[PDB]
Amino acid sequence: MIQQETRLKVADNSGAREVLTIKVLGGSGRKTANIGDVIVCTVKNATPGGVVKKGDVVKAVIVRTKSGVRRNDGSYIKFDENACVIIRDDKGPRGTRIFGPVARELREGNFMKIVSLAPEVL
Amino acid sequence: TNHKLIEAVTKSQLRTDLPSFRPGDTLRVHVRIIEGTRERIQVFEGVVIKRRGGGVSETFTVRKISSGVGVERTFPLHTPKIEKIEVKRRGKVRRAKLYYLRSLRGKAARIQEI
Amino acid sequence: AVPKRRTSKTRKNKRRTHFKISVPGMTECPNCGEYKLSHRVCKNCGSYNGEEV
Amino acid sequence: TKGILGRKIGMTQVFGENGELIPVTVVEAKENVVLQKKTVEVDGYNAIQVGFEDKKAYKKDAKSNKYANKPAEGHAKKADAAPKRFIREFRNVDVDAYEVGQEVSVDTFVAGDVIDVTGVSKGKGFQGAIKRHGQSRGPMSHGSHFHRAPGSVGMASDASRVFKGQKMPGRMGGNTVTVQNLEVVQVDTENKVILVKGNVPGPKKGLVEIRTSIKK
Amino acid sequence: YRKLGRTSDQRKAMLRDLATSLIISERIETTEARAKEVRSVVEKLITLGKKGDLASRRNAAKTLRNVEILNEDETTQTALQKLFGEIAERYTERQGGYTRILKQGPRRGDGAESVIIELV
RNA sequence: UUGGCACCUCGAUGUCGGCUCAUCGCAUCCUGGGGCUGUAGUCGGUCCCAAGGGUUGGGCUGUUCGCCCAUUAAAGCGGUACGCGAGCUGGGUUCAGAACGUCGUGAGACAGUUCGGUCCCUAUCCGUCGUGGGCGUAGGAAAUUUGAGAGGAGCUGUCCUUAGUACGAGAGGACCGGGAUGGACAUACCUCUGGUGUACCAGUUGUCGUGCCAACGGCAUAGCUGGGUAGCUAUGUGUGGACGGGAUAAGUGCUGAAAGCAUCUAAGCAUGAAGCCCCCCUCAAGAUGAGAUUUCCCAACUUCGGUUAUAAGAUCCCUCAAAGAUGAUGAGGUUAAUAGGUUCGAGGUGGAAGCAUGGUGACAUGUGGAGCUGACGAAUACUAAUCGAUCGAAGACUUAAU
Ligand SMILES: [Mg+2]
Ligand SMILES: [Mg+2]
Ligand SMILES: [Mg+2]
Ligand SMILES: [Mg+2]
Ligand SMILES: [Mg+2]
Ligand SMILES: [Mg+2]
Ligand SMILES: [Mg+2]
Ligand SMILES: [Mg+2]
Ligand SMILES: [Mg+2]
Ligand SMILES: [Mg+2]
Ligand SMILES: [Mg+2]
Ligand SMILES: [Mg+2]
Ligand SMILES: [Mg+2]
Ligand SMILES: [Mg+2]
Ligand SMILES: [Mg+2]
Ligand SMILES: [Mg+2]
Ligand SMILES: [Mg+2]
Ligand SMILES: [Mg+2]
Ligand SMILES: [Zn+2]
Repeated sequence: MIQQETRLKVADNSGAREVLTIKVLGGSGRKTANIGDVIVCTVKNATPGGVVKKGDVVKAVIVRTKSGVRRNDGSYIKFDENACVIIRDDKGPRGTRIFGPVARELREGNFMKIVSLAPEVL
Repeated sequence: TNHKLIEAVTKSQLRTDLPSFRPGDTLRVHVRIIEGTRERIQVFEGVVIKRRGGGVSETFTVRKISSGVGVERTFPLHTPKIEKIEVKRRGKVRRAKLYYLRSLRGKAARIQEI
Repeated sequence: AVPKRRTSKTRKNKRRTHFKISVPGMTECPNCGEYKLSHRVCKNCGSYNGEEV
Repeated sequence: TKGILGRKIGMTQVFGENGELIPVTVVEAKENVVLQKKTVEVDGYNAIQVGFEDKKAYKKDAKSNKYANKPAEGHAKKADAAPKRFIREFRNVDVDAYEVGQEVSVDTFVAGDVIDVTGVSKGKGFQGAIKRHGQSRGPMSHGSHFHRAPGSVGMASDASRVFKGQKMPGRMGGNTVTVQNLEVVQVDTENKVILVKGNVPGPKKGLVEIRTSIKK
Repeated sequence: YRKLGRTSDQRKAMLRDLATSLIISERIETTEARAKEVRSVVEKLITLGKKGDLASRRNAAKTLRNVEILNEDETTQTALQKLFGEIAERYTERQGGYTRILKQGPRRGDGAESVIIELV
């Protein structure tokens, strides 16, 4: 359950380390986003030398949340952290590597490249 | 019991091939992934931190550290999507809910074996 | 807030239409013949349900 | 078009053919009998009156609703049935398909039927505007003396009154509620129960009325 | 369960006092709501007494008060001893229902419904 | 809007902005339907019909405005004492303090600035939201009901296919039709995920007790801490705004004269909007126009007008909860499972006490998924729902038909 002002770890090597959520995309008055949703965000913290710089306004797909997600079979998945991956306009990641496990819902979202790069898909 | 009619109508949903286990036991849960038409078994291995409910509604939760990130999977105990459960290890704990492990990492999060 | 107009006798007594108490729920004691409250011990003779209390 | 009366037992779940988790309500719908048949000629409209849940026979010094009184006993005896706890009419059915005195079994519905369920919602007693009407609170701090109040009830000289329909505190719940387009998940004829997908109004033991869904 | 116009600790304390008083005197006059609450407490104590084992005696000690009862023979016994002795022996063959409540009517000072609750 | 006027109010009509709650208008921001286009397509421009629903979070500033960030189908314009302070706030503004610039000889002053600065009221009436009693509805009752009326609801994105088709040099790229899945909103509900859970279980500190040990109790926010049943719950689980019909708007036409032609109009016949009336949901016969159906009760005495206690029935009183401020509603009242107790369970906690064993010991292991357990399921008259009392019909007249 990610809303405006939520901070998230960046699970990639794009250069961003932590982002602050500016907007939940996908409708007027939409309050929260979860795994597989896209957010507009600003980079609060970055690794020196990366492609993405501090203060950049970028788009990210949520890949892990503490809230987790519920599945049609009544099972659940939850993570210890809220993490996102910075994406291009075609849903491809800005970086070249993904870190940490990601939820399978990314497949239904068609973030296939992120899913492929992810070390584990749960 | 619970209400007789609820039990009577849900009796056939219960599975009889599940091993005994307790919170703190390490489990290997073989889960059927049915993406598209292809079916495969993915194993989720972790410590049982929670069991709750009764009858067909019962659930359990298993916790693992994956790539340095904790991951918790909660299953209906009688879901047909679990092919089988293996009790890899019996843990020694002092309480039913192991929520304190969520805040522990590394050697601090180790469960003594029985 | 305060009454804008005084309350007439007619209006006051209309309001008091329902301000009253009822006769108690009482019956004659089968033992001693005195009135008692139903489901209560009879205070005159101390009996309830044909036995002394 | 079908109809039946039952009691809400409670909620549970079933696993579907693909392992999906299906929340269900258990409705016990035993002892439904057609007590009366209303027709356009006699009553002005067509309907079947169904009586549900046998109660005890009339007795001289009855003190509760557990025992049928003489009017109810005569009404039921005309259909040759035991007196019933609940009586409801179904106008949506074909009257010609029923006979007075007939049993109405849970087997009239089949798994997959889309249905409307009507009940009386749980009562909440006297409730405020936030709970009853879902209004916003005022601030909890910053000097506020407005937390759970209902807000302004009108304007001013225009209109020097509160309009009808103004939302205010009062008794909440206990309303007739229809939930449309639920589904029959299963029918268990041995136990006389219907599993309805999802949740339906009212407390446990509350009367529920199941009909073929009106929209199609 | 009733709250009896008291906070949680006060209500627990009053129920312990009332239970011990009923054990001692075998019949007490009190308010109706108090009697309806204390009947459960007293009868669970009776159940412990009938069980009779050391665990039951200690569980009962958790609830009973420390009160000395002077018998007719100048001998003294605690309420716990009375409960696990004569009261338990008395109700060996009875399955529940160890108390009864007899309504008396409102009292003068506040109109509260006075009742008598007694053993047996 | 800025004003003009000075007609109500100076034995007081609280004044900006925000919050809460809206309500109305249409001169329409979006969505719906159209005409014209310098409308190829995709887009647009402009005008007409249309008020059903919808019409976002933030940065700055007291701000309204306004600019900006990021969205959205869209981020409408106005009225309601520039709606709403006996609903809230009190940042600005408009008291007393102090200060700066400035003016003034000065006391002081400034739609100049600055820092600080008391927001009262138990609702009588109408009004509004709930909830009872009386009588009426030509006998007295129990249920089931019709629906005159009234209220609710009414919004929309994206993607897939048609089709990379029509159109277009190309770039790009459809109408119409058929599917899937969302946002916001509404409603019910607790199986699931969670929250709470002060008479559930467990760990634990200090101190005072139960004579001591052991085991327990009191107080320290429920001492604190880890969990948690029912209930109540959202952020959780379901469901909804679907499919249509009738009459229309702006329009679009057919046939057609006045007026040999022409002409949607005069007669006549079609078609045509998220809008109107329905369809969907809820209330509803105090609908005094008081409606309908089924079932129940039905005699004596009379000054022969009428009365009577009784009948069917319903209450008082009592045990209660799915109901609840209280009334009311519902489950029960011995020919009884209504509550308590008792017994067995579910769920929760997580291994009681005692004893034994191993350790110098703190402790550990066994007995033994033990012991305990509010609300949830079942059984059982052991306790209490005793004995009683009260209310409650005998059916008006006229006419017509039989
Ligand atoms: Mg306050
Ligand atoms: Mg007016
Ligand atoms: Mg205390
Ligand atoms: Mg003049
Ligand atoms: Mg005046
Ligand atoms: Mg217009
Ligand atoms: Mg509109
Ligand atoms: Mg104003
Ligand atoms: Mg005012
Ligand atoms: Mg101020
Ligand atoms: Mg001035
Ligand atoms: Mg100050
Ligand atoms: Mg729940
Ligand atoms: Mg539950
Ligand atoms: Mg202590
Ligand atoms: Mg003390
Ligand atoms: Mg002290
Ligand atoms: Mg032991
Ligand atoms: Zn007497």
